[PDB]
Amino acid sequence: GSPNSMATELEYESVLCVKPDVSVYRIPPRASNRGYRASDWKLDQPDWTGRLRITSKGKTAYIKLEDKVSGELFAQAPVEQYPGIAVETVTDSSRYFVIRIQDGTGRSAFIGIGFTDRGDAFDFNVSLQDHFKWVKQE
Amino acid sequence: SQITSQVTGQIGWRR
Repeated sequence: GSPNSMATELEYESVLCVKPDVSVYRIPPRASNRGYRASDWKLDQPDWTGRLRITSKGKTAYIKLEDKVSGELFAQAPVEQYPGIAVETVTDSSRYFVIRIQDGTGRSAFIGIGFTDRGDAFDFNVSLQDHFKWVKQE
Repeated sequence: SQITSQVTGQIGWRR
């Protein structure tokens, strides 16, 4: 389907990754001395689960979260730099992340993420490492 | 609650 606003611009996004099972944390904090630390909030207590998509329109990737049954959009997070505010590693274990999503009303929210596998989360990282390796004046 | 699987940091790694 077409986007809610269109003026014949380059409103595309090219698929980079899919993962079969993913869980989220609507976390309380923003900025602790070490980052976010999953150990501080909800690392065993998700609020939603579904399916992962990652897409990219040029230098910008979009983490898009999908329903496990029908593929319907839960949330989306635009990123133009990695590491950044739009995808961060908690403190260090890349079993988890934190991303900045849109709420779809002209506003944003931060959610933590936890995966079904430690390697599926490390591949969520690598899907963005190999997206930012050829930009960022490298 | 269900389990504890704290984010790594004493080695700070990957695979």
